Amino acid sequence: SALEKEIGPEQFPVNEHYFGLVNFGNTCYCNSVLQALYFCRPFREKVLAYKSQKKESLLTCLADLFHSIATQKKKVGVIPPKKFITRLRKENELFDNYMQQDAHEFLNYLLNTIADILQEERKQEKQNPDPTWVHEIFQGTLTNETRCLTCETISSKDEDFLDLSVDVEQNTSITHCLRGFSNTETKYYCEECRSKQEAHKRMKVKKLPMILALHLKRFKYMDQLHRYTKLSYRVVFPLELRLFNTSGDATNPDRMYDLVAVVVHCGSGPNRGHYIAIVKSHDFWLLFDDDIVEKIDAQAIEEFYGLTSKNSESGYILFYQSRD
Ligand SMILES: [Zn+2]
Repeated sequence: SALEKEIGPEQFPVNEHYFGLVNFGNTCYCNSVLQALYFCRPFREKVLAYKSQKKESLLTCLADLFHSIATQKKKVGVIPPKKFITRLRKENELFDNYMQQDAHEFLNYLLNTIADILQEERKQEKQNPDPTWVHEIFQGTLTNETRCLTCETISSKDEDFLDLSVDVEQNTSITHCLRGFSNTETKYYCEECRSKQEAHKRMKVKKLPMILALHLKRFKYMDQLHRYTKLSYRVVFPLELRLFNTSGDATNPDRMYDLVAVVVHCGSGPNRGHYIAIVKSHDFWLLFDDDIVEKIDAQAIEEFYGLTSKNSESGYILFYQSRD
């Protein structure tokens, strides 16, 4: 195939398989996220290892699927994920139609589901609570403080996440968006003032995950049109990204990341559109457009930042892997 041809027989990785997924009609929201996840190596490994070990679930289908790919005879090709998509439609009825879906709802549904499938599973080893391997890879923790402006009382409470969603604005960077995330907001009752009071709410990242799934919120409800729009803003993201936690732990203030996958959305609105995935594999990058698989140049990633200027090709979910 021309894919192998373009990587080169020298650069083509040992035991790697590059296989496209068939669109069954608006199922690219699923394909693209599936490819993205397949190229998160910690995740690919845990699910491959799951296949080895049991009652039919979303996870068995994923594991069958990832297994099917990583087992393929040929080096390049195309697989129809029929069983996974059926299982997904049977299991979650908000996807059981031929309308386009939100790739981020899928990702988030998939991780949540695979999470507590494995919870209910180790609740069946203990007693034939203990963080799952989904959590190990993707879980982070944020604290949302609130200060009563009257008495200055801060109330913290943590919450865990498997993905993080940030708001976008025109001509900015991921960095600018994460900073905006920790930014103060202002309807409260504090146990101290014992009245209702006015306050300042903040959100801080307490624990950084080993893989940061970063959802850019490009589908906002525009109060004008009385409809959802796709925001095609130029939002730049780096190939590498140093982030900080608010843990105060002086030995772990930090986490360094490399970009491994981008889910990009192509189009001009959340109903008319197409999803693709940009993934890193060893020294090169691949674009998966459903069945079409092809080598992309890393400089060409910047095509997916979006426009300063209707239809566009924008990064929508970024997957950053730690070097940890
Ligand atoms: Zn107060």
